[PDB]
Amino acid sequence: MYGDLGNKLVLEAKRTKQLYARSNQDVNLPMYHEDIIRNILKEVSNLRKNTEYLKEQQQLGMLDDKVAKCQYFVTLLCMERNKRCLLAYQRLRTDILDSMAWNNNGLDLMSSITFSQQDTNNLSHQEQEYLKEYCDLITDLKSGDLVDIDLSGSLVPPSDAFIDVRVLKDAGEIQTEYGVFNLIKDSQFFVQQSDVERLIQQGYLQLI
Amino acid sequence: LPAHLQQTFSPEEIQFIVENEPIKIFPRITWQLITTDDKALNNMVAMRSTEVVLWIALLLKQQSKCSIVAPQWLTTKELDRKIQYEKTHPDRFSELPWNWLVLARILFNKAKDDFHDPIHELRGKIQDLREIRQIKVLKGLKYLNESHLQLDNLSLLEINELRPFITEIMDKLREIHTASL
Amino acid sequence: DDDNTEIIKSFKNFILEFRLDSQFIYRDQLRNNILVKNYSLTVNMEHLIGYNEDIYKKLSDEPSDIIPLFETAITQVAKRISILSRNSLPTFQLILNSNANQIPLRDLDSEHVSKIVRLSGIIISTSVLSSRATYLSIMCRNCRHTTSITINNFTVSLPRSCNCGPDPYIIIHESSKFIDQQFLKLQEIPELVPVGEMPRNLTMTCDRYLTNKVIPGTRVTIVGIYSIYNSKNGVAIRTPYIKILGIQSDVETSSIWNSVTMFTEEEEEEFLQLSRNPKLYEILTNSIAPSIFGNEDIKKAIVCLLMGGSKKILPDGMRLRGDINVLLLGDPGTAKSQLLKFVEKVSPIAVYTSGKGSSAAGLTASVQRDYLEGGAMVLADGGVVCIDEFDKMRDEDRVAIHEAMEQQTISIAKAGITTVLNSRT
Amino acid sequence: DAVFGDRVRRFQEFLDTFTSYRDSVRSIQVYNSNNAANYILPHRIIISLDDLREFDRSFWSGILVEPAYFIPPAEKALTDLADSMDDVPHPWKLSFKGSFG
Amino acid sequence: YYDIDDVLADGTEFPCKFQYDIPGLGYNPGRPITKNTKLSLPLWLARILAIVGPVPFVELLPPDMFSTKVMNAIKTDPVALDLHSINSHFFSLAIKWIMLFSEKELANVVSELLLQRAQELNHHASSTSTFLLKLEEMEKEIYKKSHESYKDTKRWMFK
Amino acid sequence: VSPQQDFSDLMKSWKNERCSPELLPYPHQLMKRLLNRISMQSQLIENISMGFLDMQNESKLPLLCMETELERLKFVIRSYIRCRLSKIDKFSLYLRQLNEDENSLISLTDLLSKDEIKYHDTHSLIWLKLVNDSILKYMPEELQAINDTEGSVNMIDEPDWNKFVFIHVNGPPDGENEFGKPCYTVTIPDLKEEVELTIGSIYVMRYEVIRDLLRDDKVAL
Repeated sequence: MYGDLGNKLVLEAKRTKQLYARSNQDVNLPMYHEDIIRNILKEVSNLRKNTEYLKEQQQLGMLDDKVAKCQYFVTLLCMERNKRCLLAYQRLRTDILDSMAWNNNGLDLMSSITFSQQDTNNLSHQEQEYLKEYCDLITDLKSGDLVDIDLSGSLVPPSDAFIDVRVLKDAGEIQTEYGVFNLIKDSQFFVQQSDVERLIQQGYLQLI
Repeated sequence: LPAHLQQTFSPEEIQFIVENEPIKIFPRITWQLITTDDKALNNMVAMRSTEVVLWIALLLKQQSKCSIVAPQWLTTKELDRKIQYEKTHPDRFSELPWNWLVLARILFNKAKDDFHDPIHELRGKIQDLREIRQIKVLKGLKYLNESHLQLDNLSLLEINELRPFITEIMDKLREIHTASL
Repeated sequence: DDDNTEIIKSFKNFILEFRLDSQFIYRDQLRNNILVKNYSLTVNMEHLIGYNEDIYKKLSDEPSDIIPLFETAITQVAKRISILSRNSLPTFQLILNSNANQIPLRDLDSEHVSKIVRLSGIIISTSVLSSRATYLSIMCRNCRHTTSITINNFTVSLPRSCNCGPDPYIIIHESSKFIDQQFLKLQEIPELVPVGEMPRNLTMTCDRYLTNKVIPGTRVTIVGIYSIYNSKNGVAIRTPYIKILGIQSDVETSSIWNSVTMFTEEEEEEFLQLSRNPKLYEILTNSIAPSIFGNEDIKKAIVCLLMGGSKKILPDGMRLRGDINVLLLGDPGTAKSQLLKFVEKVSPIAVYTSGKGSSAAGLTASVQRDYLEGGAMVLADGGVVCIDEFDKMRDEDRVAIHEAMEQQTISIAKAGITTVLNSRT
Repeated sequence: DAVFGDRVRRFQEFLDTFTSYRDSVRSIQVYNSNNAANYILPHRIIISLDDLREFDRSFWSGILVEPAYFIPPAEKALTDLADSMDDVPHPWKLSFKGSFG
Repeated sequence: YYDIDDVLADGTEFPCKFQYDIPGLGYNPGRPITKNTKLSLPLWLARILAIVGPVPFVELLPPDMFSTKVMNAIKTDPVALDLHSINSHFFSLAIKWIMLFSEKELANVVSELLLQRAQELNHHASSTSTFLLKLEEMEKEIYKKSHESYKDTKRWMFK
Repeated sequence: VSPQQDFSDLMKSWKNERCSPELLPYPHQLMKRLLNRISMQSQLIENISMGFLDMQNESKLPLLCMETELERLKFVIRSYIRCRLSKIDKFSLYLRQLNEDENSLISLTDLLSKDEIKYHDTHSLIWLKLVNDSILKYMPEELQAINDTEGSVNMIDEPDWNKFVFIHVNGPPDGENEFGKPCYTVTIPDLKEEVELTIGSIYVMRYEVIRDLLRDDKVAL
């Protein structure tokens, strides 16, 4: 009853892992809960308020009682508990997030972060600032190599090395890089793994 | 963020690895290329065997410009001595190329017409040697203790399939026991 | 019996060498079945007839003399797979389901007897399990001959030879291996071909791993052999039954488990997406009666009913309950009697009984003798019950109701059972 | 059937080490003689399955897997121990508590 | 720690009675809590209250889950035992309580149970039925990981 | 110094990386000569591909070969570093505590890449900045610092040296560490008596007992 709201919150955190697990991974997190954590923050503010109040009270009334210690001990733990929840949730949220910023940006010619992440505005803007700052953070890693990467893609090794892509209602032709593949619905291109990696992440290509 | 798997290798990645092993070939051809890691070759002579890396043999086999040799250990008459030697030492896993599963998948997709008596035989043999060996692993897996195991000679694929399991419940098992002293 | 060796060699060669490109479907069907401890195999006849036409030529000829040589043939294979040496391993049941040509129930008349027959009908009721035997030891009353009889199937009398006689053989039940049996009884589907006559029902014996595979009332398509048993009731007049190997239910029809206390994942997702609607209440109140117009208070009341309520177990033993009650009473055209049909559909577990109950089932909890026979208040415990003609219900059970609805528990003192159960309805 | 003898000599040992049951048998033998001195108890000794695993797992798995070959030699052993009790002036019954299941 | 299983593991209630009186009850109008009151506490706070004192603040009364009846019943048939019903956390939990109370005896017990489940879980690692329903949450997670390695290695096996 | 060897060491590093529970030293001496080498051949192949069109009013094979090869090796390192950056994402705190302490070896220019160090500090920064305007406002006074309380704990974890890793024992025999009967190495676990180790057989154990064997590359993972 004391710290249990955090147990319920992480209990809810669990279900997003369930949605990232088997899964199938489309992202589409329901929302970030600002309300329930606001409840948590009001509860914890309550706590630390009574804490500094009693911290004033030992200075006068309690007179360093053996019992007093407990309040600064036990209730202190509760603060930690909320923290233990609040970060555990939060890191989970960053884990479901940064990976998404990994596997697709997105990809050639990124060329900008847009239309991605169906959560969009529904997810908190505090995370989105972190996010845009994070893909800005990875643009520098993109700019060191020079390898080249091409890192966001090709988690799965090339074979061999030409494939066949069957158009999937995409228009097209938007293939400007390397060559004008001239995208055309109902058209399969006997194209090398090279531009396939880049174009398959967008949603144009279908069968590898 | 590798996502999957991530701690264990991917089934594909172990083929990605094994294709780095060289094996002999029979080139139809008679630039340069230095490439990087190959070291080979002076222009390959037709009707002459030579040693090259796998992924290139496979590559040149799709174009049917080269005929891969069968490994001396891949034969049914050869496999017979191996299952014979395996039934009779229920404890040890015998002697394995260590890639044999994955070469058994790969060389059968394309090269199949090159083998002498490939049909309905060897696949029957290795699907078997990949049976009694697997159950022998599950019955050798009861003896689990921390920290030791002899997995002796065991395929890379066989390692990779059961890895999360063993190296997870070893991490629940050894975790109480280290910590209870 | 070198011929049985010749047949079984062909069955082994059918299991070990079969290739669908390139996995061996059967051989792995086997392993993946012994590990979960299923001890069964399902052959797909099309693959069978593809492999050899011959063995299917004999298997559609005299099935009941062959199929057990196929069982022993496959269990002799699981010996070389599931274990290795140099126990105990029951001889697996095979379940073969295949397309062929559907033979309707009415059209079964002799002539195909002992020839595999695929067909389709709605199961009426499932008979209570009983064991047949598989391997049983037997000792003599006099010379004490110890005989281990392997009974197969494919009724079978015991051997009289080691005065002695006439049949001095006792069944040792301390060592005897037993299997199970079911007895489905199936009424052919109402669409075809009833005409003007009541549809016939052929009695079927499921066994081993097909047993309890099917909830009574679900449409199915049985395969099995067709055969006849005696059962004195002349002359001679032997009566028809269908042995089943093996059963396959229709894809949809309560295949189970449609009632899982957890559901899936994406469902929590979309639910928790529905909890975020401001008009959630309002949109729900629009779901219930697409057809029924007006009556908004009733319309909302149903909603608040289905969702249950506060339930307290607080000490002492007295427990308050949920959820409430609703009266639709009024002159016809109220659609209430239809509305109930709707609630009955929506509610997770619900029983519509207007009576006086109906028809032969007592209004809810009911005492029937061989015990609780299970009824509305019972069969529909932990959920919604729909009643009509509430004022037209009998007295003796009216008492029962009145006492039930408040404390959720009904006490039955009838005859040799004094039970005090629980209706959470 | 020396093995049925084995079952009896095996179940013997289980009793009196540990002796936690024997006191109850003694109690049964005494109470009825107290009724003999007066001026009803069924004769059976409840065996907790709890204790059986500590001594032998081999004999524990047997009572569950094949009770026909095991319960009666254990029983004949219980009578045999009830007769070595005190003194003169019946098959009994096992019970099996458990530790289910 | 950050993983959800641990922070959820700390959420579980234990029957721990107070060694001392503590006015300023945070649970209601006591105001103090009388000595030797039995109050259920989650593990997170109760964990360091048994250490800090040289007499600790709480007795640590053994949880109903660890009742010697249970630790006995798990020595019969673990494979058919239902863990998911009792807590459901066991290994995530029990691992803490074995260190907290420093009990050796049951290590050898649970170290056995977890082999016996796993010699069963390599059996459902091959491609459920009812059984998957009775695993402990964390153990269940390992089942996902294994089943996925196998499934993926089979899907790689052919085309 | 040979290309093939740098590659074998690249693969070796890649496997040892995805196996082990924790981070490994950043091997710049090699990885940089490969990051120069690929910049060379990627320019070279585009040059020969462009010069090829001049003889055109033949055989695309060594070009296709070459290019496929380059796709393979440009995959390898990209897996590598895409993995290490993840372990940095998990160990950021631990590494921080490892940096503030003197002993023994901190990040420097070695333990992490000159590229990786940026990723580390920036990620760390923007992470702290995220949690700062999110849940610490509203800031507990004791919890101001991200570090051990202790308990529980936090992180600290996870330099976990006891985790199990499949290991395959390989290395040149002198006939150093071979005590018989078959061969090297010791072993000497702290909790248990030596097995000890046989070279033709893979033996799974803790990462800590073998870390020195790992350093020497006397056992592959």
